[PDB]
Amino acid sequence: SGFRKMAFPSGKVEGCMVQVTCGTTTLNGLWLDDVVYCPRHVICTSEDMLNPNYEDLLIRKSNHNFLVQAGNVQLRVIGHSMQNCVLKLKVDTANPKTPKYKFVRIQPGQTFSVLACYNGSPSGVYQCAMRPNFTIKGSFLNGSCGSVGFNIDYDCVSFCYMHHMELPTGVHAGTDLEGNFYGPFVDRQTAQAAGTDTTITVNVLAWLYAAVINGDRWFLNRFTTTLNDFNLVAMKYNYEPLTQDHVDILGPLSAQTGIAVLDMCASLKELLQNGMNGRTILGSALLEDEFTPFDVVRQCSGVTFQ
Amino acid sequence: SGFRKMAFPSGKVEGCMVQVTCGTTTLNGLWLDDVVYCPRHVICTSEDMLNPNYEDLLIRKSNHNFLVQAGNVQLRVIGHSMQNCVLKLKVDTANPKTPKYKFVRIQPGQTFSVLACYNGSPSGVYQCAMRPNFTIKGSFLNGSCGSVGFNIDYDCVSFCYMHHMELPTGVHAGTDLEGNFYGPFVDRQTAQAAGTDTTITVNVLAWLYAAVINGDRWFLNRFTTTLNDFNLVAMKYNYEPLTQDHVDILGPLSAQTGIAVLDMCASLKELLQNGMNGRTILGSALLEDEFTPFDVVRQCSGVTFQ
Ligand SMILES: *[C@H](O)[C@H](C[C@@H]1CCNC1=O)NC(=O)[C@H](CC(C)(C)C)NC(=O)[C@@H](NC(=O)OCc1ccccc1)[C@@H](C)OC(C)(C)C
Ligand SMILES: *[C@H](O)[C@H](C[C@@H]1CCNC1=O)NC(=O)[C@H](CC(C)(C)C)NC(=O)[C@@H](NC(=O)OCc1ccccc1)[C@@H](C)OC(C)(C)C
Repeated sequence: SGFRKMAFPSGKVEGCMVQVTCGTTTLNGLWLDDVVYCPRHVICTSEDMLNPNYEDLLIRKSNHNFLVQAGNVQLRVIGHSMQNCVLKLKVDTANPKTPKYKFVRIQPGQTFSVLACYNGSPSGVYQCAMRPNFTIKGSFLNGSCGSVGFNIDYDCVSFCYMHHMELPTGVHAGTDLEGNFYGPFVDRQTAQAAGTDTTITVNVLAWLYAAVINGDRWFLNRFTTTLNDFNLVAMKYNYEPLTQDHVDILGPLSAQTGIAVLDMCASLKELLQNGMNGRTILGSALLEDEFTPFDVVRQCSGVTFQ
Repeated sequence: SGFRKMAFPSGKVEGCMVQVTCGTTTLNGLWLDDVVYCPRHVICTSEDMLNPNYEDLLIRKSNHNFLVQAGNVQLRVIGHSMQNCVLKLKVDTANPKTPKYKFVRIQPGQTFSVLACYNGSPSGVYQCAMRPNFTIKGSFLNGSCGSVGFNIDYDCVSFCYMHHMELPTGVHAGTDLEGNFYGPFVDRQTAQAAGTDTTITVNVLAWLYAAVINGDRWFLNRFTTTLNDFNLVAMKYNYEPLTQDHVDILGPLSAQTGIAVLDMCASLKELLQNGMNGRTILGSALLEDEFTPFDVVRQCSGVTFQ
């Protein structure tokens, strides 16, 4: 038993992580087969970052402007081509460590793991989520750009994120691997604000089942509510409305525990209307929304990967 | 900026993780050079687990009783020898992926990362700490035994933990890599209880500096206390006494911020005597003790590894 914020093993992504240097700019890039994906503001300067027209800047460049480096060994670039906000550098060697992989575009609510890098050398791995406001509460310093988020389903790596920029409230933003930003942010230095966040309700309920599975049960009650009446108190507390499709995915968990989904909504209801009054759930003094219903199953029934 | 519970990249440990099967018992084992380290109750049965005399059980065994398996390929055992609570299986091949490594025995307070495995296939990676009561608040299911905790200092892996058993309050216990249990627990199924936990004070203060570095500052104050007078309120709240050696390691952080260590003790003091009254620090409604003063430096000044 026990329940920790857990991350996918990062071995397979470490094998693709390289250093990309251009001008006076060094960031990280992802090397799959014979292609190296990095963010395109690697071609910018400090003065460029104010309102670049990346199509112009890029057309001046030649191949030899791109110092790519895997470990110490220098990759030879032989092509480039900008797709949305990522650059695609065709080099002269395919990555021997290329794993099974795909590119995906996640929805808000879905979670993933992040391997933070600087100069191509991994530094850490955390697990976080795609906020309702298309931001992520991450941990990034200068040079952290080009690091990726990802899920692993047995042998296959689903890349879903690349890092580009920090917003002034300390939150972060970036794109899928096809270059398209999540949310309405642009890779340039002009003011822009995240937009009010909400609480991912379906993930809170998934987490509350994880609390039940692990012996925590003080928050339960006899009460039951109908979803119409839950969603009017959840709004008030600025939670995502709950769809019948949420209740569907929560069924399995509802039956490993014999607690009706509609009863667990009645407990959360009381938790919001009274708070938590000195106690913790799963060692957290807060309701926790960064665990998906399929996250809970993972950790509580022990799925592995290879 | 930003601040997440972060884990070392697990690539190098994944490369050593193998399956060890004996009798009707399957657990995970660690293969470095030509030696495979697993926990010894892999030789037990269900009835044995009540009061085994591992020296007897082991002397009946032959080499061919140990089904070792790295991926699908069957390692050939050619020797064994029990050192404290770990078995050491000499096989006929050295691990091509053996990294630079060492074995260490951590103190309470120090943290490490955990790569949870089942049947040899990694499942997740989390970061946690060696509680003051020689337990760890981990997340483990059946078959999780033989998984390790570890730190990485540039290129070198310091193994400090192997998994053996869960305690009935949901907490966990295990050994260093030389077989010796942390704390007073034994690998057998007879009753034993963790002992009251405390709060690792030096790590709370390290974390509070991380809060300062990242813009959170509502808990600060003009006040200052002398350490004699701090330690009498910290006791009350069942915190570790603070040594002058703590203040020493906290200096660097004290000066990236111009906050005297002795002033930060005066803020924590008020936080315990009043609680936190609706607000969060670093997105946690709690004071967080699983970040070391050298953890904070890592993440807030971006050290990498290879
Ligand atoms: C690339 O590795 C780098 C990583 C960031 C450094 C620290 N954390 C990071 O996420 N990204 C950038 O430096 C990026 C550069 C581009 C804008 C993508 C070209 N810049 C930022 O992240 C800035 N954010 C920003 O300027 O957004 C627009 C804006 C401007 C003014 C007011 C509000 C919003 C960061 C560095 O600026 C702060 C938001 C931290 C002030
Ligand atoms: C090996 O992989 C396995 C992993 C555990 C299964 C789930 N989580 C784990 O940590 N470890 C064991 O099964 C271990 C077997 C030995 C005792 C090491 C031989 N057993 C336990 O962890 C039990 N704990 C236990 O029996 O401790 C002594 C005890 C006995 C009675 C009352 C209190 C303490 C677990 C399985 O038993 C519970 C504590 C969960 C009831």
